[PDB]
Amino acid sequence: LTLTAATTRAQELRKQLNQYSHEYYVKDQPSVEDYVYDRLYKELVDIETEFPDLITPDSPTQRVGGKVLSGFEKAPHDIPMYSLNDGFSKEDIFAFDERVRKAIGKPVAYCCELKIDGLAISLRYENGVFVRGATRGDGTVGENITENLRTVRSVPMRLTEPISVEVRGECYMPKQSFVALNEEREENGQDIFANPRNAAAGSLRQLDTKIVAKRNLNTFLYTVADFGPMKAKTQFEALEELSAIGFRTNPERQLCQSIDEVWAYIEEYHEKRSTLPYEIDGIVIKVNEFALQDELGFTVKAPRWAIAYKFP
Ligand SMILES: CC(C)(C)c1nc(NCCc2c[nH]cn2)c2cc(C(N)=O)c(N)nc2n1
Ligand SMILES: NC(=O)c1ccc[n+]([C@@H]2O[C@H](COP(=O)(O)O)[C@@H](O)[C@H]2O)c1
Repeated sequence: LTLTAATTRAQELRKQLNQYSHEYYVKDQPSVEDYVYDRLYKELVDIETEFPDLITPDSPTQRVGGKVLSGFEKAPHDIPMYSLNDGFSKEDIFAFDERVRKAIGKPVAYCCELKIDGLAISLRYENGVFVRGATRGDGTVGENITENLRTVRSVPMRLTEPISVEVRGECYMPKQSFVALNEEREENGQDIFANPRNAAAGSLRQLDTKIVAKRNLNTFLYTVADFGPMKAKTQFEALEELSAIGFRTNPERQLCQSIDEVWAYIEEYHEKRSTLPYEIDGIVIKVNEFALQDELGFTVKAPRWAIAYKFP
């Protein structure tokens, strides 16, 4: 195979393999059998092995990692990553709704989402290319964990549309992976992680990306730092749009027109809790209309337009 032929073929393979990866990791619904992906993946590895200059950032072979950092550079969030206000009872939730109606002056719809137990992350894309991955940190300054996030399979290295946007969401470790990891640590005389949240946080703190690539971390994106590039006008629309551009979103969301529907949602997933492949510590209730979120604003700690109902 000539360099000229390999150059063209490599792009074809990346394109095809990344589409399969999108279906498998982002949609959780593969179209082809694994052996189909494996054969094409092997073909690409052979090409890259022969002509290493053909290796690119969006090549699926880079998911295994390789870089080892000495430490993490600071990662500023010019648009702050606020925290969430907490609610602990049906009372707190209805009180929240009352305060929201009092401020807005009319009934308001809420986009309800599961509160994934993990770590909040921020992903920056420029012209569709993944350029920065960061932890929330203290809200205004986090850690630059770009290299580690390159190994997180559900994180796209190149979006289909060449858009420049910074999306945010949760990075977590599914229950099964958490269990297996702790067994592995027990086998190697290491301290186990107390919970999936800690396992995810500890994994993203590792400096050797090759180790992180093996931690089986996953994601659920739920917001955008700057809605400039995007068209969504409500949170529910934002979730659909995040999915449209290539990110993994949680399918269990629900738009509720009343606080009673909100409470019904909470009860529904409070029972379905144990059945999910990931842990959740509550429900996040968000004023759906962005125009109303803007009107409500933020306290110093968090937005006034959202509240997290924490499971007892
Ligand atoms: C954007 C707001 C403030 C309303 C928000 N903050 C969360 N956490 C605090 C940090 C942060 C700032 N920017 C991105 N994250 C959320 C965590 C979850 C979850 N744990 O699943 C969720 N579904 N939604 C969340 N929504
Ligand atoms: N069927 C598919 O579309 C698809 C896509 C990505 C990974 N996989 C499988 O995931 C596993 C890990 O492969 P990667 O580390 O290359 O992501 C393999 O068993 C592979 O076959 C399958």
